Amino acid sequence: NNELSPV
Amino acid sequence: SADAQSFLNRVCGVSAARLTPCGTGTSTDVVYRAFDIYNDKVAGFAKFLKTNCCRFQEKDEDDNLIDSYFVVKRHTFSNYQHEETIYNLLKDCPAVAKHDFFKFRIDGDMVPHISRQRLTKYTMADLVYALRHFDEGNCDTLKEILVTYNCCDDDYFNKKDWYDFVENPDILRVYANLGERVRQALLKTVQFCDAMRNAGIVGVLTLDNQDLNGNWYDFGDFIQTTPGSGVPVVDSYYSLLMPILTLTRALTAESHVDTDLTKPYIKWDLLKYDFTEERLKLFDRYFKYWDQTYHPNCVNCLDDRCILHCANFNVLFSTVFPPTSFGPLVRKIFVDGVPFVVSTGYHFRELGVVHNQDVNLHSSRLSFKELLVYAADPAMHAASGNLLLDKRTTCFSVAALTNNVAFQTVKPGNFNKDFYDFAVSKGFFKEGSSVELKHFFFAQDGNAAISDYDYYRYNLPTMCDIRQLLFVVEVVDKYFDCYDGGCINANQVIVNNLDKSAGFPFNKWGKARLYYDSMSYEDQDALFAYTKRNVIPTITQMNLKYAISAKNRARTVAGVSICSTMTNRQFHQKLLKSIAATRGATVVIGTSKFYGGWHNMLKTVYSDVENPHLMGWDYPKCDRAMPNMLRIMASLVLARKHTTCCSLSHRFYRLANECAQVLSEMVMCGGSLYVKPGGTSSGDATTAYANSVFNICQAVTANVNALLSTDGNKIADKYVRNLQHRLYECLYRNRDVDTDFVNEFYAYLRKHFSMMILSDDAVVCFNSTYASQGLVASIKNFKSVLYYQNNVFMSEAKCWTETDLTKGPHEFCSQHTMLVKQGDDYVYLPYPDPSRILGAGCFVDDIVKTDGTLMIERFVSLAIDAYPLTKHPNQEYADVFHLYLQYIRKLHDELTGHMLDMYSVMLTNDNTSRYWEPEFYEAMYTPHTVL
Ligand SMILES: [Zn+2]
Ligand SMILES: [Zn+2]
Repeated sequence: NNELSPV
Repeated sequence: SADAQSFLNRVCGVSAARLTPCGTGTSTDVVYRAFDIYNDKVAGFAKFLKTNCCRFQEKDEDDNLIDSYFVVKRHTFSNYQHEETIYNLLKDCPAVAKHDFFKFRIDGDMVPHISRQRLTKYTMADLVYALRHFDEGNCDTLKEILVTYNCCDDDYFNKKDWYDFVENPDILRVYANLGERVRQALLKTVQFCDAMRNAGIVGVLTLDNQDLNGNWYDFGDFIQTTPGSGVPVVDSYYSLLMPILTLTRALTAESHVDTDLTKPYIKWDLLKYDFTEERLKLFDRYFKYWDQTYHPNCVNCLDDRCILHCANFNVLFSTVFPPTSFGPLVRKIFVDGVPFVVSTGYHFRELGVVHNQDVNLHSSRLSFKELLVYAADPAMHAASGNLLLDKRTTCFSVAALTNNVAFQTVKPGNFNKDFYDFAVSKGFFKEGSSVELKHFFFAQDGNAAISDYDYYRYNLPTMCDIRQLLFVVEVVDKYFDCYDGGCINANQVIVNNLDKSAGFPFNKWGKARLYYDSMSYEDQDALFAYTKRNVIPTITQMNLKYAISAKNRARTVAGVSICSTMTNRQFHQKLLKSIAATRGATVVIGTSKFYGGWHNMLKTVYSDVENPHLMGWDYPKCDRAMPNMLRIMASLVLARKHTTCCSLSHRFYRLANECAQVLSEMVMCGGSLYVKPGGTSSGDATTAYANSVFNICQAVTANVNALLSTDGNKIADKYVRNLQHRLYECLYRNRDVDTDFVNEFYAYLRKHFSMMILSDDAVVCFNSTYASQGLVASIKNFKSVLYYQNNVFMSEAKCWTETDLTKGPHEFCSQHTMLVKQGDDYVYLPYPDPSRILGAGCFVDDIVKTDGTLMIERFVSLAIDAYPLTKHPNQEYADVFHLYLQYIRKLHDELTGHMLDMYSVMLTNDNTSRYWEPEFYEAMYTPHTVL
């Protein structure tokens, strides 16, 4: 799990 | 079962695969794997537990298990649709694994499954984690990986020390059997980036989404844009992987004719030294989507953070090019019509090509400083020598300056028989005693200097994690923040002793004094100004030491040239003097142990840690094994004080001079010239301070690696969890410095991990409950860091831990500690090994002993060293101090006796008795300085 824009 | 067997043959698609379950029915399979996570509440690179997967292994004709797996997974219907949408746009790339989407009913309801076909057992994250967190106590994954790809056999590990780099240098060969897989994976990653750009897809690439054949999967965090405008994010993929590219030598195929390992090597012409277009081609072939400017020649870099970035890529690319193209660049000039051969530039492995700015071809009679500069160069010495082929060593051999080879030996010591007899007559050296002699003068034979020089084979080219290093460098700089430096003039320089050697060839005509007298202040200033626009390479000489020790290996020092030393002093002395004048800091160079100093240092390091323990560690082959990237970094930190006195170009040329003079220069060993691969040269003007910078750097990186490899779902304190989340962003998501977080992390380190540093010796006081939870570094973290960032194995038998603070560190600077009562207050005192003191008494270089009446001050000094042993509980230890006092009295009586018998001179005993009474020696350890 590695996200672009978590917030 | 009907369900299990129907599931098996549905997993078997239209292909022809003979599958066999991995110990499961229709249920998932749980494993323990390395992941790179960042999801708004947890971040890091650590081993988690993988839960939702069913694995089937594949068979071949002869019913044997093969390294192919079908990995199926159940998830929610919305993820199924999204991943199927993304795959159909990417299905045609050859770097994408084959996916199969179907629906199966485990109960009255139907659930969707995604099957990936023909993966390997491990991924690219498992290998990187295994090599960056090495522990020989449990290394199952690394051993399995090595045997499954034919790097070695399974009985290779029955050898002991099979992993050690210094013992068993053969392991390097084993690790070089993985390079081609890594190269293939890189090429596939470039293809996948191109496909993502063309399809219009945006996402971050992680190492656990690529297997060891080079294929990609797991498109669940991707999103879609218009075709031709996709953007892949590759920052943590490449940075986490960089250290592994030099350990496996992944780029060895680039030195063959068609990048094929079954063909001969490329044949370059010997006159070529540029290779600037080859470097750009390599960069564009393997790092196409890394979006920061690369300068093949670091003379075009913008600041010192830029230089580190580009020199790191240069370290890797320079391994492809012939080794004879590196070093000084020479050409022909004319003086009064006669031709010379002089150096006009340099070709560095890390920095590229540098050309001198002030070179004149036609000139009349030359001056004093020009003569100095031309006599210092190796150009004329090497051009007029013989060709040499030295098969005793594996280093690069240049020339032989004469017609004979020299073989230098080391002599034994001199025996002081009177002191030994006096000691024997007082009950010393009996059988079963706890005091005995183990410090001697060891002798060496003819081929001892060359054997010692060949220890530079332990210096290897090393690539760093660049994004991790750029943060550690900012933290290391907070430690060197209370000092001031800058340039000084020739008339402000202080030299301790002017009767020491000037080096080669200047030691033919005098000592250093001769050169500080002949040169005026305006001559020295002009020489200093010349080195801010030009490079002057020099020659270092190797000298054998003649001293007392406990082990029988020859020791050597480097004598550096006067030209290098004179200018380095003017560049660095103001800062070096400022560090040595400070009390209460982390670096404790300049503080004395007398008059209460030892106590003050210990109380400062104890500070106010909460559950304090004490710790000390070891650096194997410290100066022969230091990677070049960390010596460069150490130089850049000391030069950050020159923000007003020097320009950017001036600073670059000073760095280039330092590298060409004390990092990879010509060394004269015997009467021949050799090339130094790297490492530090103990004997340059900034040795101990650079060692301090290096030591602090390794400690900071061990703490950073400890904190990020911890499962953040199990950290109870929410403040320490927010700190872990911010460390990851500042390493792999932020491109510029964040000064608020650098201050915060630096304070956290000064509260829980408190250091005392002296030029690679250290003591640490640390919070014990934080270290057990992984929040602070331990001895195992240091061991891991030294393995992948230093190329050594640290045995934990040379490290110590202490859980009681009323006993001071086990060892610091060869001293022990004891808490004694001195006039109403308890204090810490240092003491030596009794063997060292007695050996200094018994073995010496002639005259200096074997007649004590000629030098009685030697024994007064040795008694000052030995005084604190009177406080020891063991009785054989206090006898040492009393033996020294009685021998001093005996020598004084014997000396006054001689003068009266043969001559009639009568000596007086005025204020001499003080030397055989203990009050003179007690006052050296009491808190009030005298003199
Ligand atoms: Zn640059
Ligand atoms: Zn300056």
